[PDB]
Amino acid sequence: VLESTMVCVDNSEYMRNGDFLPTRLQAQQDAVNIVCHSKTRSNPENNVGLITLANDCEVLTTLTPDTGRILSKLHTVQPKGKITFCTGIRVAHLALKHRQGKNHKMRIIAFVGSPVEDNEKDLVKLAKRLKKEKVNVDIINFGEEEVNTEKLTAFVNTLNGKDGTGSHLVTVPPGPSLADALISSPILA
Amino acid sequence: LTKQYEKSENDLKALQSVGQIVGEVLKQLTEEKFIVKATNGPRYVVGCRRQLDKSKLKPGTRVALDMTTLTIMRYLPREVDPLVYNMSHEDPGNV
Amino acid sequence: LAVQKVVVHPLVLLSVVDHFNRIGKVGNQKRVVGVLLGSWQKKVLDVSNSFAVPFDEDDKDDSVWFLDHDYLENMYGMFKKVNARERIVGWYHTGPKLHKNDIAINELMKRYCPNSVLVIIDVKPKDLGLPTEAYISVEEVHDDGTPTSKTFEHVTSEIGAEEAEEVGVEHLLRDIKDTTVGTLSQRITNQVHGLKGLNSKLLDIRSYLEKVATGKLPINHQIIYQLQDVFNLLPDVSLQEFVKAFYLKTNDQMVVVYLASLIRSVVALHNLINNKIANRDAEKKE
Amino acid sequence: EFLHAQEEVKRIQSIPLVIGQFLEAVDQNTAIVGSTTGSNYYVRILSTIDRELLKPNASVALHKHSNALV
Amino acid sequence: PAVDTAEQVYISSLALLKMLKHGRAGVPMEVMGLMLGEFVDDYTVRVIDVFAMPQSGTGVSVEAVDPVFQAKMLDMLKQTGRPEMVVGWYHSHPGFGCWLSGVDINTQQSFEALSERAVAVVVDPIQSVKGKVVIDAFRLINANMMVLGHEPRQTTSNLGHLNKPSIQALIHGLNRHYYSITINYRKNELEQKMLLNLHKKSWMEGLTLQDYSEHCKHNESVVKEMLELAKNYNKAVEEEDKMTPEQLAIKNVGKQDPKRHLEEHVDVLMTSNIVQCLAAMLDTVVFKLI
Ligand SMILES: [Zn+2]
Repeated sequence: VLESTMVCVDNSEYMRNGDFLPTRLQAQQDAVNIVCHSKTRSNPENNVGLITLANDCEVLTTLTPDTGRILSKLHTVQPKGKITFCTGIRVAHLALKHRQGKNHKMRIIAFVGSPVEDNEKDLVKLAKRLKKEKVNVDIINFGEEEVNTEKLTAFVNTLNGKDGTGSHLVTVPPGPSLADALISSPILA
Repeated sequence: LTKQYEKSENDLKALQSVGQIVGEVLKQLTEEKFIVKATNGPRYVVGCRRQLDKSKLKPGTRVALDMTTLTIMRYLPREVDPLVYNMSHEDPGNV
Repeated sequence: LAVQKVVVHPLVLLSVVDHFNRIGKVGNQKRVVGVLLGSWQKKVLDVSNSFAVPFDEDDKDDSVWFLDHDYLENMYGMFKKVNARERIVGWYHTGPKLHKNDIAINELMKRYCPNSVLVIIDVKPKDLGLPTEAYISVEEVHDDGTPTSKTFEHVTSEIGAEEAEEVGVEHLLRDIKDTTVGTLSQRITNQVHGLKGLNSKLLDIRSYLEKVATGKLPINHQIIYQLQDVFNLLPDVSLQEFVKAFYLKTNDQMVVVYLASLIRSVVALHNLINNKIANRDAEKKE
Repeated sequence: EFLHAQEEVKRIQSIPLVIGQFLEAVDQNTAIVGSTTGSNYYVRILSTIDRELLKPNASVALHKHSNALV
Repeated sequence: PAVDTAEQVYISSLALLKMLKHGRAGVPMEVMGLMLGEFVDDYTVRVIDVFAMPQSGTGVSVEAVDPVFQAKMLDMLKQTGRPEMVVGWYHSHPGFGCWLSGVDINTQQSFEALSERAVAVVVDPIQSVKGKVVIDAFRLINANMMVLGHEPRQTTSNLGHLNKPSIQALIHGLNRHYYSITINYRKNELEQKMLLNLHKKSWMEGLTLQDYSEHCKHNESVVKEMLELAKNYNKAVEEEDKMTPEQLAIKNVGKQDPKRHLEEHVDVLMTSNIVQCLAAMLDTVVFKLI
């Protein structure tokens, strides 16, 4: 569909772990290379931009009808700092409000690979704000899902409300590659 | 031929250009006002292009002026007289 | 520092006012942020053009803010193509005062221009001060042992116009700008504006000290150090030496005024002589 | 409006201007000037020109069209 | 539906400065750009903003409009609150009046095919002086309609004939191949107050006292100048008594007037000393130790 997506890639210290072959930083790079490529063929006008989820969020590349520039930026992304998921979505939502074409639909792709260190009340109120602007954030709960499975559960349930599968909370258990589970996930469907 | 089109297209761009009056700078009045004299003609109070250096426009420097506005377009080296050119490029005969 | 003075042209002011108006039309905005373009001459900046860039900030958190830097690069190539001599020299924002996240935005701006200059252009028509307040990011090395931080150092700002830019401004200000007032009246109005400007500056310091006294803000110990120098520099005009020198200098200028007035009166008498001769000659032939 | 009229008459001095030689002042507003084109013209003088600078053999800038002393 | 002579083109304060700045910097190239705005009605054309097209190469003439530059500039301006269509084009005529040449007529026809109400604005940054900018808005006259015996536009008002056409423009096809649209300027209180800050001196300068050493030397030098001028002024009074009314002014050509210079020296000295005295007196109480 004619929608504009932003990938909230994570470069926290936990991205050096080898839980996903070969590295969580390298595994997520293949994940972006496939999900970003999927959004290109769904609609040639689709917009994809990169936002880093380091200690302080940094928009590496805004929305663009280009794929190659996304990966070149991800090549230089090094593991550093702690995740800040609260500000990552808002800074990604802010770029969504200033997209190339306002007829595009809201969509945010988050790579949560470090625990979200916030209260449930703040995470819930973030979902309500995104539901106000019809923003759907797609999150893969890889990495530390053993402790994020509850905080993110309130995130998607509040955003999706009671009807409509606007956002998905696909959670890949550790294994060969999280990208191999993405093509079967509803994110790429 | 692809090269034939390039040469033909180069002529079309070259046709749109207009010749420039050749003069000589006499004195710079202000930062944007110059006194120039035509090679064979009157002296004018003319302006100069912003992009030009304005430091190489010393008095006596040969300049090219726009035909309409007489604005200085560029500074040229000292003109070589064609008779003087033929003097230098004259074959002695390998004697 | 690296900048001695920033010259902001009237085109930038109109562009910033228009930029704030058009985006402010669609949605209420705390401020709008753009990119300043200009040339460098010795150590005085020459901000001459500007373009708008997408920008948004959450009011609650200063950390959340987005600036479309890809738009910033794309628009620069536009202006560089038209005018190659205008390079990125900083950014602007129309917020009435500085923001906490300005030092963060400058870092994003610093990578395109290492000596980036932030100029705050107040859209609201302030009565006394210039609408522009130029700042530069510097490393304030504290002597209290606190770690060095990035602070904005104020750079003197002046509104100057290009010859053609001045031509358009006088066309737009033709009716309201009153040039009939003489030079002497203009200088006295400058002195009145100087008194008003000094008074406003002094009230700002007094307001700051009032809040410090009641505990609204703590003691800075750099302002208080600066304030002691300000009051120490206050000259004693009651000294006999200064009074005699002031009297001696005042009388020196008075005689020159007296001489000029003496010359003026007789020259005026000469004009009256010519007028009466012309009037008498005109009526004699008629 | 007198100041505006004084300001707006200066467009007669816009470059390019042909350079002449001041020869003789016939009256206040008219004079004889020798243009560098080789022709002597009886033209008008702009009222905002300092007549103390109109010395003999003084180079003067003339209007490129009307040859007026500007 | 003949267009009306009372049609007006409204150019904003920002638009006028951009063409003046772009036109002057491009002297003498006929630097062109596009005018953004809105056709409010059949009688008004608003120019909210303009932007300058790049010069492809050398040549003092209007080049072809670059479509990629225009489209992607228009697209990127729409992002920052400028969703304004192109209402015409502007280009500079550095010193030779505001009119349309043969190339300009062809360029305008390209805009006329797309938008029938496109306006060709010509700006003269060289002939423009303070308080009076040499500008004009042109739209082409169709040869088919005028040849058969039809006026290019209807005149239902006096508005369009208030400005007398210049002879330079009439020479170059005015009222024959194109007509002039009267240009009015849209100025608001906000932008007008903002432009008033130009050359506004700082509050520090008003209370700042001039150096007394240079002030006294300037007092010294100018008073010494009046010593010679007064001596020459006496001669001028006797000379003009015995001197014919035909040489009241001719004899003043090429010779300095002592009376005129005496007034200038007096006027210069009176403001120099009065301001210095008043500033010194104001600073005496404003900056006081007590
Ligand atoms: Zn033209």
